[PDB]
Amino acid sequence: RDPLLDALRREGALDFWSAGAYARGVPLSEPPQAL
Repeated sequence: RDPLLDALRREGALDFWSAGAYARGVPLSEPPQAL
């Protein structure tokens, strides 16, 4: 980001939702799908 007006809340939270994505091991990077 560059203007960073509100990203620290709304995208800051999304950056740790997407770290597990339904707390399911983020399927597209889970070991059974080999990255």
